[PDB]
Amino acid sequence: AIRMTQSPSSLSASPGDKVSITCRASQHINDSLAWFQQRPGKAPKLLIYGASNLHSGVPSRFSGTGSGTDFTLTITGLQSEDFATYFCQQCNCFPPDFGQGTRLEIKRTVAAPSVFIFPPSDEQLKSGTASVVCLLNNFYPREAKVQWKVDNALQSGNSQESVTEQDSKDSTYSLSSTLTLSKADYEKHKVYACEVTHQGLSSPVTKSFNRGE
Amino acid sequence: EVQLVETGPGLMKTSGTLSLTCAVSGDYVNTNRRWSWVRQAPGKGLEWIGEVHQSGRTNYNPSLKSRVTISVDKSKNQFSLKVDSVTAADTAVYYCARASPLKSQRDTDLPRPSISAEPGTVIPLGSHVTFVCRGPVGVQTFRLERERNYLYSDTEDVSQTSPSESEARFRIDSVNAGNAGLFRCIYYKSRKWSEQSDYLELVVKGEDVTWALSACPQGELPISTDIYYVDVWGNGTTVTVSSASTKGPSVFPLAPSSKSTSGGTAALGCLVKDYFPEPVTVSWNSGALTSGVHTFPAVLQSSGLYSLSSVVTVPSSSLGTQTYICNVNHKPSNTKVDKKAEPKSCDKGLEVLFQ
Repeated sequence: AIRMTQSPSSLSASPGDKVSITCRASQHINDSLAWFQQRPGKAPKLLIYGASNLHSGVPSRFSGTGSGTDFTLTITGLQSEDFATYFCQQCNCFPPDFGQGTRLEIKRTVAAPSVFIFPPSDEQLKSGTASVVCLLNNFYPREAKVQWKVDNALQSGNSQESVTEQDSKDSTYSLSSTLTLSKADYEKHKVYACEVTHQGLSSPVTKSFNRGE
Repeated sequence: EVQLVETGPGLMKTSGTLSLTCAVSGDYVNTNRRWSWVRQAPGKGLEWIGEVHQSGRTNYNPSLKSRVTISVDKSKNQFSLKVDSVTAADTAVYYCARASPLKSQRDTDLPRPSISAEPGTVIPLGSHVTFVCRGPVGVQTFRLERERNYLYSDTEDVSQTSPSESEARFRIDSVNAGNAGLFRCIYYKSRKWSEQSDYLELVVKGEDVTWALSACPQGELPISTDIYYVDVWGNGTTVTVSSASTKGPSVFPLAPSSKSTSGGTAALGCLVKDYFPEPVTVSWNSGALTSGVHTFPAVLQSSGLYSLSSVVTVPSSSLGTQTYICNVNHKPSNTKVDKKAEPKSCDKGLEVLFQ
């Protein structure tokens, strides 16, 4: 197959800025490339075909250039509907492979997360499992670090993360980290701590509790 | 104008034949398009499944060619995808698409024609191949030309397929070795000949011989000089495959450690855990609580079940002022559980756990 590599993987901007995304093919494809826009949850939509021709009905702020191996989609008048994910597709050879996509995110002033820790309910420990939850509230950007310490020991492999989408008004993110242990393992230790490192934070913030209190 | 809707199972069991159909509205499937299927795993991007051509030729991504089959039913204007023996990794949102030979909205009224082959451009010796020359409307003559040992053939049978296209067909019934080589179309209209089309090579395959001149990677010659772009996507249908069964969620409170050196604001949530069918609605106080809620995406654990959390942030003085109830309903089992989250009392002493 032909490998299409888009650049960058992610990108941050504000309404009004002009942005450009690159797609490089492994070999020459003679303009046989298309640009698609996919907003979160909805279905993809054609922007440009033949690497430079604007599809009917899509606004003229979008523009396609390039050929041979290098192509560029550029938006000039960024609006709120443009904040989506963009894909390139080669359409010359048999497997018309897509690019891995580039996500376009709203640029925002840095904001520190509000950190909270949640011990497992007594109703959950009846079933023999304990889940402790760490919440990071309304921070920007997403790059954040959560680490669990159980009696001062760094935990790995027993926690899963899940982060929201960029919120409609503040353009902020929220993260949830869940540490899941057996009731047997939860019994063995006392102090449960969640330690969060974020660029909006001068120093890492540690929230903790003692089991039983 | 054109609309494609996908229908299929919402939930399907592992190891079974997945079947989806696409209903086309506002266009006929027996036209010069390629009806395709494209797949998107949860948060992983686009993967192209395959396509079907007007001639009935299908093409599958060699990743799944073992398991995929695409077919068309012209009577009801639908086309279907069948993928066999599914892994859990086949869980995804599936899109049907219409790939069309879009052309630059340039118009010379004398644009360059295109040439295509049906069923394809590699034909076994003795089998048939058909060239389809296409150009603008009103074409009076179509000629198919062969480059080396130059011979040509005229045809004046030409059909309108739209108010802007016309096409003509040349059929070779039993291809031999001397039919292999380069082919192109040229049309006569408005008292003069047009530009020649680009070349399309037809290869003939024999017992141990391949008659080909000596473009794309390993093989897979193009079969038309027109590039087909997908200009119409359906909204997609999400299909989930899992070795599991419909199950109601367990709901647990996430209480803010009543006195926790808490400052101005407080947080508290509900943890919905181990529910199979994907959609669950979480509203707090049945709607009266709107600003400040954040409910997170589900996570697929190796349990085959999902779990998420929903959280609200509140004034830190709202301990006794308001009692918070989270309202989680799981329609696929119609399990409507509502649990009030409040902090644990420090009267009862020290909770001890062992064994």
